[PDB]
Amino acid sequence: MDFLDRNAAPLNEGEWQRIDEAVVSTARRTLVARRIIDVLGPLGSGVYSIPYSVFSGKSPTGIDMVGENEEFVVEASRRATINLPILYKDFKIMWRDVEADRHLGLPIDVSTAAVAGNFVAVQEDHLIFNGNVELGHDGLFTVKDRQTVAISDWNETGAALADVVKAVGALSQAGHYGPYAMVVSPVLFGRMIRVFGWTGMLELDQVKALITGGVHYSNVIGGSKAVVVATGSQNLNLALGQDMVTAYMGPTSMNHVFRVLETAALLVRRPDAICTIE
Amino acid sequence: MDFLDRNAAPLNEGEWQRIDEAVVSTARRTLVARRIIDVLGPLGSGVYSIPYSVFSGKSPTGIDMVGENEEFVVEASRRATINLPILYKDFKIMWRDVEADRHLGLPIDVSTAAVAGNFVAVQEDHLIFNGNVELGHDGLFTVKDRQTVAISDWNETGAALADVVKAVGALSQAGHYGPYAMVVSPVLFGRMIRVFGWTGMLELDQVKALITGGVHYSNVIGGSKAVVVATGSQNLNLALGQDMVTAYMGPTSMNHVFRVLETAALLVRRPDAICTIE
Amino acid sequence: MDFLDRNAAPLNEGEWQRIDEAVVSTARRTLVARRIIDVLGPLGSGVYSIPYSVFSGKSPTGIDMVGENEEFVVEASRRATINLPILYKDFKIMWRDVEADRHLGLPIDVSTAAVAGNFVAVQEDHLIFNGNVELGHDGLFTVKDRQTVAISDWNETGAALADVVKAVGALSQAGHYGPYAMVVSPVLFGRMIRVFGWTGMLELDQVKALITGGVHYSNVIGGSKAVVVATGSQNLNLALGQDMVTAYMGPTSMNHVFRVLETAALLVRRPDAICTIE
Amino acid sequence: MDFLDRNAAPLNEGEWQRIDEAVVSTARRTLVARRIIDVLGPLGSGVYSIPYSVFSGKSPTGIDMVGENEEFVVEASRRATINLPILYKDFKIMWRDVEADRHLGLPIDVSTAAVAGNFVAVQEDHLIFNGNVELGHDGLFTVKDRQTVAISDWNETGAALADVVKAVGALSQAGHYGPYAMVVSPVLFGRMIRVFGWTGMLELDQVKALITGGVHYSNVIGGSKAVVVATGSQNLNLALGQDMVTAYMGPTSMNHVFRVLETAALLVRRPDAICTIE
Repeated sequence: MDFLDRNAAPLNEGEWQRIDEAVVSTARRTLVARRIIDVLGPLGSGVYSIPYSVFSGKSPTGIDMVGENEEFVVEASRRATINLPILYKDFKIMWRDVEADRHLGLPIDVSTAAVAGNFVAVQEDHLIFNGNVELGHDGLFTVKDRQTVAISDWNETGAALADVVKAVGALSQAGHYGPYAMVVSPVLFGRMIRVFGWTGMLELDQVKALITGGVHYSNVIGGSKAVVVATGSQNLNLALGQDMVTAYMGPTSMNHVFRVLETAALLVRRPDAICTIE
Repeated sequence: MDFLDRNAAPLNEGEWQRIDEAVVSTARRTLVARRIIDVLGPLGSGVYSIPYSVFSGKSPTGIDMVGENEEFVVEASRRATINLPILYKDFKIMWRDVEADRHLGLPIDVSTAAVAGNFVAVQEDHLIFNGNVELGHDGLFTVKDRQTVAISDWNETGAALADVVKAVGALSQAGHYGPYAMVVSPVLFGRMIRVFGWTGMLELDQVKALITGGVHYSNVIGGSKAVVVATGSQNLNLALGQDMVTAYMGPTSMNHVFRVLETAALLVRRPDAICTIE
Repeated sequence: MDFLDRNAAPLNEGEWQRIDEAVVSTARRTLVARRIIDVLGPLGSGVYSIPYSVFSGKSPTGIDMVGENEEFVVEASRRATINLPILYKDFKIMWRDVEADRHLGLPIDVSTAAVAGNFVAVQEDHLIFNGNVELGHDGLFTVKDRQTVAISDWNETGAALADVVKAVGALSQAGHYGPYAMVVSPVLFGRMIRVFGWTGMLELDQVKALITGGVHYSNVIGGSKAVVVATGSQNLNLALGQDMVTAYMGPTSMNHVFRVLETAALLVRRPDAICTIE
Repeated sequence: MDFLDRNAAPLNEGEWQRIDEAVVSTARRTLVARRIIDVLGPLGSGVYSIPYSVFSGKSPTGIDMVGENEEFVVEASRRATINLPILYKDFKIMWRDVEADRHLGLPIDVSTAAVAGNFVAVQEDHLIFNGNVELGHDGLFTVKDRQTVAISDWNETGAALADVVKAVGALSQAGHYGPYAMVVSPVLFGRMIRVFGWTGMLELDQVKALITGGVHYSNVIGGSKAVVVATGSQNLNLALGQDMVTAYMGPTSMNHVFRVLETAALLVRRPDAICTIE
C-alpha cells in the first residue's frame, strides 16, 4: 500500500513488528464486537463505501422430488449501501527515544501504540453498539427494524432469564434459530450475577445454557440494556476496509507523530436478526 | 555478559543448567506478579534506570470520513523516570559437594539455589505490591493517583462482590474497560471462600464471572486489602533489566558462594488503571 | 528551482500534468486583466520588487531651427518601487482518494485544484482592479490621477454609448488615442445588450466598434462601474514574479495539502491613461 | 466488459454490427445532455457509486507579502456520493424471422432495437434534466442551490433575450463566466424564432451569439422553462458507468430477448453554476 508511509519514518522493521504486534494484541484483548460479529474482508484502504443487500423477509423453502416451483427465491427487500468512516487516534514517539533505541538498545515506549490501539478499539465498539448520529450509522441499539422486548425489573430472580426466553421467542418467531449470543450492560450484568441475592448457580450460568454463543458485557453499552444476536455472516458482518494499522504522519516539532487508523463499518444485513431488551 | 562469572567457578555446564532451571522453575511457581503484570524486556544488566511516560489522562478518539482534526493526540501528562534496584540473595555450595559430584556423581544440593530463587521472588512480589520506602518506589498499594473504594465488611454475604462492582465501576468511569484482574490478601480470600457461611457457589466463583483476568491471593499483601488491575502493557509493566540469574561471587572459606540477582522495577504507566479496595 | 516539491508529493507526473492543466484551464477562463493589460516577464521568484517611472505630468516640447536649448528634457513626475505579494490558496487532496485511484481506478478529484486556481485568479483580478489597502497598492479604481466620467442612467437607451463617448473624449484629450479597452460590471454589461435605435446591431456592437480592444466584464468590479484603458505596455503592465504554479506543502494530517501561488502586481506607468466611468 | 454474451445469441457478428448501429444511430439523434455536459469517463462496467465534492459557498483568498497563514484552504461544503442507476429497456427478436427473412434476403428487423435505444435516451434525458423521485437524484431543474430567474412573457419581442441576459447576469455574478449553454422547452423555443429589430437575423441567433455553447430543446422539459449551464467538467459531469450497449438475455419460449442498457447519473459539482429560467 502507498498511503501508509513506512519508509520516511526512521524506525526499523524490528521496531515496526513490535509496534504492530502491540496494536494487534491490544485490539484482540479489547474488542467485544469481533467475538459476536464476524470480520468481512478486510478490503484494503480504497473502498469508501460498500453496497449491501437487506433481506428482512420471511419466505418458504422448496421441498419436492424435482422442485418445479421458483417461488422460493430469496428476495433483497432493499439493496442499500453504507459509507466506511475512518476511526483514528494519534500518538508521539520522541526523537530521544528513537536515538536511544538506535544506539543504546533501550526499546521504544510502544505503550503509546498500545494506548492508541485500545482507544480506537473502544471507538470501534462504540460505533458498532451505539451507532453514530453525525455519520448516520444506525447501530445495534438504534436500527429501527430490530425486535424489542420490554425489559423486566431484573432485581427479581429469574426475570432476566424470563426476558431472555421472551427475546429468543421473538427471534424464533422471525425464523432466526440459534446459535444466539448476547451482550449486556455491566449495570445489568451485576444484576445477573448477584443483585437477586443467591441461587444454586449464577443466573448467568442459567443463561449460558440457552445462549450457547456466549454472554458478554461491555461498559460501552449505557443504561439498562441487552442485545441478543443471531450470530454469523448470514445476519451481520463487520466490514473492515483497512484493518487496524499504524501510519507515520510525519514529525511535529522534532517528535515523530504516528497514527493508528481503522475503517470498520457495521453491515446490519438482517435487522430481524436483532432483538434489544430495553 | 561479562559481570556474570561463569568460568572461574568450578561447576560444569551440566551443573549450571540444573541450577538455572531450578531457579527459573522456582520463580515460575512462586511469582504472582508476572501473572497480573507483563514482562518488559528483559533489557540486560546495564540499564540502571528507565525513562517512562505517564499518560494519566482522559481524551476523545477521532471519528470522521477523513479525520481532519489533530486534537486527538495522546498526551504524556509527565515523562517521569525510575531507577532499577537489584534484588539478590546469596547461597553456598560446599567444596565437598562439588568434589563429590566431580568424582562420585552425587548431584549438587541445588535446593540451595531453589531457596534463593524463592526468596528473591518473594522480594520481587513484595517490592511490586508493597513498594519500598528507602528506594522511593511507589507500589500498587501506595501510588497516590490510584482509585480507592472504601472496603465493606466482607463478613456480610455479597459485600465482597458489591465492592468489586464498585471498583470496576470506578475503573470504567476512568475509561479503563476490562479485562480486569484482582489480587486479594488471604485474610480476605478466606472471607470470599467461607466466612460469609455458604452459598450455591463460592463468592470467589461469583467474582470470577466478572473479573475475567483471574482472581489471586498473596500473603505478601498485609491487612484487609485488594487491588484490581486493568491488565496489559497499556497500563502496567514489569521491567526486568537482568532476568533472575545465578552469579558466582567467588569463595568464602573453601566454600563456594553463589548469588541470585534480579533488577526488576514496577512501571506504573497508568495510575488511573489501578483501584485499591481498602 | 527547489521551493516546489515536484518529487515529494505522492502524485505521479501524469497526475501533476492533469493538475497543472486543471489550474491553467481555469486561470485562462477566470482572468480578465491579462486580456486588457500586457504581462511583463515573468521574472522568476526572486524579483521581490520593481522600480517604475510615473510620467504623470506634461512639459513642453522644443521647436528650434538651431536645436540648442536643453530645458526640454522629459522629467519623471515621480519615481517609485512596488513590491510583488504572493497570491495563494490551498487545496487539499484527501488521502483515500489517492488509494481510490491506485486500486479503484477512479481518478483524483482535481476539481479542488480547479477551485483553488479560480480563487487565485479572482484574487489577482481583485488586486489589479482594487489595490489592497494593507499592502498600499493602488488599482484602476484607486489611482488618484485617473480620468473620471460621471455615469448616466444606463437604463436609458444609448446612455452607455454616450458615457463611453465621454470616456473616449477624456482619454483623447489626455493625449491617449486608441485602441481603448474596457471592463464593465455585469449589471451594466447586461444593460449593454439592447438594440440601438434602428442601427441594425446591438448597443454593445457600437461600443465594440468604438472600443476596438473589446469589452469585457467581471463581478470583481463593483456594480454600476466601468473602467476604460488606453491599452499597451506604454501605459500599463502586469508584472509576474512566479507565474501561477502548484506547490506541495507535505502531508498535513494524513491528507495531502497543495498550494497554488502566484506573485503579481500592477504598475500604473501612466496614471492619466485610465478613465473610470462611475 | 464481459457480462454481455455476444457469443450466446444466435446472431453472427455482422448481425450484431447491424443492431449496434441501429442503437447508436438512434441514440445520437436524441441525446441532448452529452452535448451540453461533459461525459465523465466512462468508468467501465458496474462502477456502482461515485464520490464527489460540492463547493457551494466561498472563503477568502490569501494575499500577503510572504506565505505565513494556513487559513486559506479549499474545503467542500460536503463530501458527497451518488448511486449510478441502470437505464434499460428490452426487445424481443422473434425466432422465426431470424431465418425467415434471412431467406427473404431481409437483414434482421432491428426496428424494436431502435425503439429501445429511443426509450433509453428518453429516460436518460428525464433523469438528467428532471431528476428522479425514487432514487432521489436531483436534476438540473431540481437542485436547490441553483439560481432562478423569473421568466418574462416570451410572447413579446426581445423578452427572451432579456431573460437570457438576466440569467447570464445571475451566473456571472456568481463568478461563472462563459461559455454558457442553454436548453429550452420547445413551447418556448418556437417563440425564440423571431427576426430581431432591423437586424435581419433571428433572436435565436442573437442568443447563440451570446450563449456560444449552443441552444437546444428537448420535449422532456415540461411547460415554459429553460436552464442555462456554465459548461465544463469543473462545473458538471455526466457520469457514465456502462456506456450504452446491447446485452443478450437468453431464449424465452424460443423467441430471443435482448436488453439495451446504459448506467448514468448527474454530478452537480457546483449548484451555483446552474440557473433555471422559470
